[PDB]
Amino acid sequence: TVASISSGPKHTQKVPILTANETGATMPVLPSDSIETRTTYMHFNGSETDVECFLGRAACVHVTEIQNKDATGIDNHREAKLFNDWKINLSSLVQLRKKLELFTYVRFDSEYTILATASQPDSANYSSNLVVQAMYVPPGAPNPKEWDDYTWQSASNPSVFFKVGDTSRFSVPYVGLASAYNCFYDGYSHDDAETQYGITVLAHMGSMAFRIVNEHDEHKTLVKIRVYHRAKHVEAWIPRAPRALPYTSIGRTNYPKNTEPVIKKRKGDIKSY
Amino acid sequence: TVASISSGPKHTQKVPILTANETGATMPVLPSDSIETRTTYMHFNGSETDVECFLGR
Amino acid sequence: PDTYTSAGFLSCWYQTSLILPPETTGQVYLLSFISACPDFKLRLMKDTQTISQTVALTE
Amino acid sequence: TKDEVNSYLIPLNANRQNEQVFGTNLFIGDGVFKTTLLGEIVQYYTHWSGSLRFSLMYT
Amino acid sequence: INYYKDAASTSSAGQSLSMDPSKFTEPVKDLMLKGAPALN
Amino acid sequence: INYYKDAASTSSAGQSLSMDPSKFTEPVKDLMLKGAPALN
Amino acid sequence: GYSDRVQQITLGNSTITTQEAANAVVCYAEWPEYLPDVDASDVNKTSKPDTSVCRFYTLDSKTWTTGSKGWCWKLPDALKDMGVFGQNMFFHSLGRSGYTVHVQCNATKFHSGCLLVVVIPEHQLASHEGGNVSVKYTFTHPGERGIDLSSANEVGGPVKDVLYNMNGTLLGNLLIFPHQFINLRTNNTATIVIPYINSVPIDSMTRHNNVSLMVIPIAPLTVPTGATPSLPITVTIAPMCTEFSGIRSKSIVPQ
Amino acid sequence: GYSDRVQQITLGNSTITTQEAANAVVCYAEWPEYLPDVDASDVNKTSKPDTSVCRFYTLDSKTWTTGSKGWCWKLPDALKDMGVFGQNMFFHSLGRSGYTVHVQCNATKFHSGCLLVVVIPEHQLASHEGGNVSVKYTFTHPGERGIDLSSANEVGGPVKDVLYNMNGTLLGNLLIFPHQFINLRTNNTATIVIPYINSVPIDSMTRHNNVSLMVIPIAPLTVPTGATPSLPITVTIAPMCTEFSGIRSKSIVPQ
Ligand SMILES: Cc1cc(CCCCCOc2ccc(C3=NCCO3)cc2)on1
Repeated sequence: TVASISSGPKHTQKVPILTANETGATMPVLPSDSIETRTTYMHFNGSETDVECFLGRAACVHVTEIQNKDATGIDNHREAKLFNDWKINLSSLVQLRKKLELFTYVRFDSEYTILATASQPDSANYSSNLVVQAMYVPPGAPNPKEWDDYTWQSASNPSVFFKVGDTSRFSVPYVGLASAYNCFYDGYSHDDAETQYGITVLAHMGSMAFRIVNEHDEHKTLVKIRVYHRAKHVEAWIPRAPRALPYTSIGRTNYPKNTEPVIKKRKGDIKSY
Repeated sequence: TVASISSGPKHTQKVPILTANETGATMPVLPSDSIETRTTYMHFNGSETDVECFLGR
Repeated sequence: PDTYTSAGFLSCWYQTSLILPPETTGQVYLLSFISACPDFKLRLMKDTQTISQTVALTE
Repeated sequence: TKDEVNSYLIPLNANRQNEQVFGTNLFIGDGVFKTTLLGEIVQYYTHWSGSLRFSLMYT
Repeated sequence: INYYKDAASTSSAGQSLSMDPSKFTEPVKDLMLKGAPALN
Repeated sequence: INYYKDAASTSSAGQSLSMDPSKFTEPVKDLMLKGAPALN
Repeated sequence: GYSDRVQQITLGNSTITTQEAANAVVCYAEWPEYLPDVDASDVNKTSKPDTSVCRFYTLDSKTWTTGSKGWCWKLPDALKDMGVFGQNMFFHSLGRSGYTVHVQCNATKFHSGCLLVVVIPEHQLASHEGGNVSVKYTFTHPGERGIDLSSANEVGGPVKDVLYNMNGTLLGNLLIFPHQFINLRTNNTATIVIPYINSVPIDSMTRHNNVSLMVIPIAPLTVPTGATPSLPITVTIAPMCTEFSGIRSKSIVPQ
Repeated sequence: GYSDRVQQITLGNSTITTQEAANAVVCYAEWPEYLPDVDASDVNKTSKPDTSVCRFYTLDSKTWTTGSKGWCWKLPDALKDMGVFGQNMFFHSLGRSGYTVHVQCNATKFHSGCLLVVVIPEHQLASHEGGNVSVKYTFTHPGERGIDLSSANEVGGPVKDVLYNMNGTLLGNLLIFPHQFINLRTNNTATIVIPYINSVPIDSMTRHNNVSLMVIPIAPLTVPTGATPSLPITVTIAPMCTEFSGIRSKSIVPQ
């Protein structure tokens, strides 16, 4: 492939460099339209800018935490982090978010990796070996109430059991209801006067719930869960302007008030170098 | 596979929507027996409702 | 049940009216059934809210 | 107020004109539908799509 | 590839792809045609 | 070799090697030739 | 003697002529088309009013002055009240449509000024409150009036800050969306053909707008000496290939 | 096992079933069809909303009692407010349509009574004043309510005398018009298909009604002993092959 062809002096009536940008086109002008060039080859394919590659590496999408401790006398397991859940979503952590929102609709399979590490902040004789049981709880399924409810039987709901310190990995097909996931949605769930506006209405994909299977030892053990997400088989439509201001909320476009100028001011003139 | 065929106005002596449930049958009535439909395809096989799948986790 | 995803309403009204023969009286009833057309698709299995338990059963 | 054979019966009144016999939304996973076999199976899955067949038998 | 000798040890079965509701939806002795009168 | 039955379980896809910027760079209704005048 | 410059668009019972055009943009290089069966889901036959809905509606005019910040209309909202298009809209459960948008602004060879005319698919607005305040319905359904980016923040309304496109992105990059400029010195109209863009084959026309049309002054209007300091901008829009489906009772929407 | 007796008519998104029909009449043995070019005059392409206008509208119910004289509806008037049919009607300059009329009245094998259901092309009414008094507009445009022949003379209204068909002809000869009887002992519905009948290819839908549908008790209703002495009669009507042409601003009509 040639990156530049050889081109010499020109004295024409045919001027490729004068255009009318009002038309909305970006005319494909090249170095050889306005200087004299020599042949050179590309030596490159643009492999690593493919959208599959761009969205295809694992990104941290969520960090939560649960603890193993005596539940005796706990009136609210959920509240003691005896188990915890996560209202699945991919917009909470914002590094991966800016990348996805370069597109309007996106379609992909997900590969999740879940790393779990334990901490024992206060005096323990040892490190126990805990098994985590993260289970997927889709919309309209008995949400779990204690850390050892019938829910955890999970007879119809996919669940994975792995050890703290290890990693769990599995992959979920594209579960969207439509043909693509909306990265943006300028609508409502119905024409009410006070119903929420955004995608949050849209992208209610149910939540994920984690717990330790082990009963309690004499000390307490903090287990912190990190969920990583990798898109595989990516398809993206309609590019948009990149995010400039900071994010404030999952699912709304809102930016913070009295934010700071995002364009760097010159130290000098327009004329400055 | 078609999920619905195209069907238009009807003025018949042949009424598929009147039945006698006392017989014990569930007559296979479709949208196109009582409204005007357009063609649409199924795009789906019913894979995940197979009993092997239902009892297999 | 979800809003965005909601499916409508079903209602039924007298078109003319029920008329009983002589020597007859009172209310008459309709039985109503529901089944799915061959059209139907169900996906992404999960657990039913329709059954739960507090201790394991025994014999 | 307690489950009874009577909640399967939709009553009809003689001589009423213009009026409404019954009404329901179509959340097949809840409400009237929920205990029916259809309702009961739909609840093992997260998503549904398709046509429903609703019939009324007169008695 | 089965690594094991016994049949019980193989993975899940593969979709019936059988599907015939008529034993349940139309177990009537004399065949009913949709469109023809139910009771003649 | 896929070891798994479902398509979601396969590795990343392989390069589009599609690449056609004209839907974005030249969505004009009447075709513009480089070198010819923009507005005639 | 055909110029890129003169054009005629006839759609239904209405025709537009421009003698000073700058080509026309067809979003993503695709022209509006009806919904194919292979893509269909709802089993209902759809209604295609054709020429009674696919004609040109001219919205009420705006006034560009030296202080203008820009205006924003949403589709199909802007047309919610135009003739039979609008009726169909409130009466069917689902509908789908593409449009031809023609923005008009003429001046003289002594004026200067340049407007950006851009179509943004799925323009989800931001609340000026920050945090996770929502933008109420009425605020994102201004109707033919559209939203005036130089109007004041209101409560439950969107933010109207132009350098941020009403969503946290910079004005400068709006050029990645199908758009055309109106530079008084060149141009006097902008025309964009919009194909139907959605993640579902057909949708509700009232709970979801699928494009915002935005006209933004970028090089300020500068009139000749002792000229009146303002110009009107007019927007005319025509639904094209419209289809409605799931007819019934007639939606009632807030406010 | 097909009987003349059971029938199903599906039109648009609406279906009617009758288990006690008496065949159906198709006026003048012709079925509604669109307007051919060879017969066309107006050069405008017409709009054919199809399934959104060609469905069944059920008008409000009437009550047959022993004192009833008969009721009269005009078309397209009776439908002037039904869904999108009506909108189209007020919004185009010209329109054209055929209809399926289904009149319903069920009783028991102890009742007696017989209604005449007739369609009269160009039913010009008479003033009860005599002379050359006219019948004002409002009076001949009752809408879905129709005219109740047992209501009182009003001023500027038509005469409501049944033995004279509201025009100086005898009830007995209405049988020369497409018609069907509903005899409680036989029948429970009447169905008539009306092709478009006019001396022009397309006309105005508001200044001219082209058929009156008339339901007239002829053998008085007789209920079984100690039965309630009345039965409701319901009229459901569906425009068929409708076409509208010459779209614009939306007619404003008296009252
Ligand atoms: C955009 C966008 C991204 C998302 C997330 C979609 C992923 C589908 C649901 O995700 C899961 C997560 C975990 C499990 C799980 N099953 C057993 C253990 O974890 C299953 C599906 O939604 N919208």
